[PDB]
Amino acid sequence: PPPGTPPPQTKTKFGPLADEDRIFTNLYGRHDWRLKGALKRGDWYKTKEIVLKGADWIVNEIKTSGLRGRGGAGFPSGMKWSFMNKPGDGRPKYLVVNADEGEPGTCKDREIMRHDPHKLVEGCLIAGRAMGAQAAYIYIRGEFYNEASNMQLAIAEAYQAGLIGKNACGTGYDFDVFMHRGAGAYICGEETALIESLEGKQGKPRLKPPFPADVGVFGCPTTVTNVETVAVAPTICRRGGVWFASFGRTRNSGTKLFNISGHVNRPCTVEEEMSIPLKELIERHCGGVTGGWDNLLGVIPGGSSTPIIPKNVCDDVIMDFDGLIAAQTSLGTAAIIVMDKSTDVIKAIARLISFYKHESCGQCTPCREGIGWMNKIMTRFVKGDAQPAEIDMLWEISKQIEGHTICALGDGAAWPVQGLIRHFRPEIEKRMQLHAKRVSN
Amino acid sequence: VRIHIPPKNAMQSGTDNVNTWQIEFDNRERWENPLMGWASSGDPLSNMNVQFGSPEEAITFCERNGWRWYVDGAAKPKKERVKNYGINFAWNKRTRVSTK
Amino acid sequence: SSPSVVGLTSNCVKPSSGPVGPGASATGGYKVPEYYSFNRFSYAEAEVEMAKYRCPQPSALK
Amino acid sequence: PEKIEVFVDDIPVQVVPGTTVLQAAAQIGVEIPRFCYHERLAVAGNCRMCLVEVEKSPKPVAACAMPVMKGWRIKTNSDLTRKAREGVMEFLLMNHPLDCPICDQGGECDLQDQAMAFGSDRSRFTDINYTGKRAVEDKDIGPLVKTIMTRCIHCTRCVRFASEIAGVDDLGTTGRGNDMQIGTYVEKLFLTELSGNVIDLCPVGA
Amino acid sequence: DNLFVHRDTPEDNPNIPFEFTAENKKRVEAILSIYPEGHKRGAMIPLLDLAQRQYGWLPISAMHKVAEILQLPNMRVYEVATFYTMFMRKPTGKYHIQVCTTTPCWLRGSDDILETCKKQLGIGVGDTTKDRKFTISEVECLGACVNAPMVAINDDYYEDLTSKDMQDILNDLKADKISPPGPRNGRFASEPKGEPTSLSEEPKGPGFGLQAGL
Ligand SMILES: Cc1cc2nc3c(=O)[nH]c(=O)nc-3n(C[C@H](O)[C@H](O)[C@H](O)COP(=O)(O)O)c2cc1C
Ligand code: SF4
Ligand code: SF4
Ligand code: SF4
Ligand code: FES
Ligand code: FES
Ligand code: NA
Repeated sequence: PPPGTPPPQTKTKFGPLADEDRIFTNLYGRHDWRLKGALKRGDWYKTKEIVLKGADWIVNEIKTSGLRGRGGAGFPSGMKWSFMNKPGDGRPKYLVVNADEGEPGTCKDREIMRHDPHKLVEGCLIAGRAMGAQAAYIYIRGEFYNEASNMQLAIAEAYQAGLIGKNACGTGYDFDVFMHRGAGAYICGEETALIESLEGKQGKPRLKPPFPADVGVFGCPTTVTNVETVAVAPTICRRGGVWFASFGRTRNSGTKLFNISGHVNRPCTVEEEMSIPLKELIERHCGGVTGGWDNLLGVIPGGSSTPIIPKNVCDDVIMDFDGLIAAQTSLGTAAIIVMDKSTDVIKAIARLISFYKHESCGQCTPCREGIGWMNKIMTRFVKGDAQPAEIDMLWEISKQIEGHTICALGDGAAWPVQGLIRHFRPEIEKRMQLHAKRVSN
Repeated sequence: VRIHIPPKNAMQSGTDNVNTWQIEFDNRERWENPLMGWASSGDPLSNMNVQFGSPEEAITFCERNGWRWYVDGAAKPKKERVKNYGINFAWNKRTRVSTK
Repeated sequence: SSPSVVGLTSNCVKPSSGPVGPGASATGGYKVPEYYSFNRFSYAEAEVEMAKYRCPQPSALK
Repeated sequence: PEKIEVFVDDIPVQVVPGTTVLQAAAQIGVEIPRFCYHERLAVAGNCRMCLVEVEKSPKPVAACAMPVMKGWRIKTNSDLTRKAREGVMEFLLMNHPLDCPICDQGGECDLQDQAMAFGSDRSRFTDINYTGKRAVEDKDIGPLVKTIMTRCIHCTRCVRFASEIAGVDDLGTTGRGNDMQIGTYVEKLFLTELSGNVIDLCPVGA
Repeated sequence: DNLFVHRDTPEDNPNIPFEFTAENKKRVEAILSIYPEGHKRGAMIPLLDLAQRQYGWLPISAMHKVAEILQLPNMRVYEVATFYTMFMRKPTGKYHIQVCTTTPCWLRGSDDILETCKKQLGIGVGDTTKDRKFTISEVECLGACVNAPMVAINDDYYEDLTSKDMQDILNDLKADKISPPGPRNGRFASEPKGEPTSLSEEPKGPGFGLQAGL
């Protein structure tokens, strides 16, 4: 079989995720996160030997792994790491790890940087050789200050142990890792917008093409990759790509982090096999919805920029890329936001629309001020001060913003309203109808 | 008589109003009107304007009516311009934009 | 020891002051005192340390 | 190099590789609407008015910035392209300040002319009666250029010109979202022998 | 009420003097030596951030100093300093209370925390106190959604707050006495409260389940 052929899945249940199969063994910070602690977990083990296999060998493992990006787009990593492997230029090459964690409801990236920073630094090297990058930049939120220092502490340890820098891991490969604390801006988690911030410009997303693999930071080839993607990169090499392909459905291999926030009894972050049924997830680690499963009103599968799904759909959903697309919704960042029945769904969504309005970079016309329109519309819906015909208009405005913007933030801001109108339209109409009686009477 | 293409409006980007050749006569005298101060003139042809498809037709029309004519140089077709986007983000070249 | 931590100027506790934060401790259930024990200039101070180990780096100049 | 073949509205064209869709359609004689693209300024994709359909593609592609690829069938006057332009006009004209009678650009305004040619005739902006439109403070740029920033459509022609042609780098963009504004942060004079040319680039009366 | 236009004020005018301390000056050299030789304006965000930490908030006289370091037009700094949100261009004081208010912090009772903060300090959102010690200010999402509701104070994350435990913090801070940060609801960090469910088994250790092909 060609190198890019993950083994077909052959399981019919994806629920356990045995403990030894967990990737991030120090997720809850129950052990020493230092180099001695991580070494006892084998984080920097055989890193020389993996690197000297060859970049081409490393990539074919990743395609065999069938690892799709955890950042939120989900584009297969294998190809993504192969575009930058083309030897066409004599310019430097960079690997920008996107540690931004802007999307609401998502805390997973914070875990990987407090208690396993060395796993990320380790992953930079293996990915670094695959791309052949001269150095790697870690872009971290401005608000994550302590995590940045914590991450900085791990990097300094790596340098003194000889793992990175000149003769990284004794491979003869020269690699330097840098941290770049970007200031507070949700938009900076976008590939091209991230590249612009590192250049020191305002930080507005660029157009594609040219893609980052051609011009990136400082106009040089780059590969912007999320931390979870990188942090899993070495453990794929150690434990085989085929092993990872064992989990998850046929085209949706791999384990995933699920930040289950919202009205749940025991909100937490838990690594779990992807393609697990959602019900089995909520009632296995988080102790169920507050008022039992019957009080569920719908969840947001991927944090904001994911259409809500009502209770009935949740009965049989599969937490997976393909599985959720069937439900007219996208997995996104895997963050779940449960919502009890005693929740003003209109006011919940209206918050997210206000969130995007506060985060649009303003560069391109639809999202600059098209979102400003929906924010005004949704505010009046919350009060019920609107005519029922406005519902179809609000549906209409969303179609105009989708696909006409530069970055995917605009597409993100349109999905929540489409999910709202498509499932809870009767509730919106009732709010208006009440507003008619109280104001008229 | 001046055969010419009407000049494009610098304050706009549309062009379909310069897709013709034209004739406009000399710009003879005007003066303030003694009573109300309007503009006055004794120049009937000064008001005039006709459209054509090419200067050859325009010259042909002018000769057939005895007018004296002279043609403004036809604007040469604009040279090709590259207008690439990626060069705005260049590694060692000066084309790199400091704004966005 | 070769793997020395960032200089204690960048670590608040310098290095132990009993349990800190929500219960994080050296030998407690949550073994990461560093996260809760950084100076307000910790990140910047660390940068001065790593200059020694960071190798030369490219130039776009002419 | 060798001319690439591309069809705009099903009419074959020959273009050197790297040509933009907007330029390729110019050869036929088709003028796609534009606000941010200017022929003598760096390419930007802010306005999204130049959006155009391409056969078998997931979404519209900005004509000004898309480099033509062989075999494409661009569709300028299609239903999808028409809807795209209508959407953006309906979007650009929300917060424009309703000043045409007192605006110098009137009768010479790109936002007017392109609204007639492509935009819709109605206005769906019901929210005039609840929260009103946006209004932005004015700027004192100097004795030559009057400035009414509430009419700006953020095309960034002014910013690109002053940075690229005049090379002054005193004008720029501040803020984000709707509260974005173009102009000096601290009141200054935009002093340059070429200062006048800004007045011609700004397609609206800002 | 934040404005993206600078107006002359006694607290904020360019004629105010500002300079990097001798300690901080050595950090600038470290920062500038991190980006390629020809592209050093990527240090602008680190430098601007390093400026306000030395000053609490970011005056215009600071903005020029950064430009002088990088040899840029003054406005290229203004654009960047005005885009990102945590650059406080007006005086903030000492404590800048960062209260998340978006979903799911809103779902887990965030409005109460915001209300109590205003009442206890008697100020409005996005505003400072007379002594310039507190400055309540809503924020959008601090990425601690799991441990919601949560508040942040100038670097820290006080997660799992309520009306009671929050006023404990304000009572401490008003007393000038440091307080413990981190989650308040008997959870160390992002763990499911109570008995654990995963990772209870020991980490296997190095070399387990290797490819055996190196
Ligand atoms: C508005 C916006 C914000 C984004 N924020 C993040 C983020 O915070 N972290 C992340 O990993 N990807 C984020 N992305 C997705 C990135 O564009 C990109 O898909 C990802 O970083 C690439 O790495 P991946 O292969 O792991 O997905 C964002 C995209 C958009 C449009
Ligand atoms: S969609 Fe919004 S955030 Fe993205 S480029 Fe356009 S204006 Fe900026
Ligand atoms: S710039 Fe605006 S106000 Fe002025 S003429 Fe054009 S549309 Fe009317
Ligand atoms: S002021 Fe005029 S030229 Fe400048 S961005 Fe606004 S509309 Fe465009
Ligand atoms: S002309 Fe293409 S986006 Fe403006
Ligand atoms: S919603 Fe409050 S930290 Fe994310
Ligand atoms: Na103008």
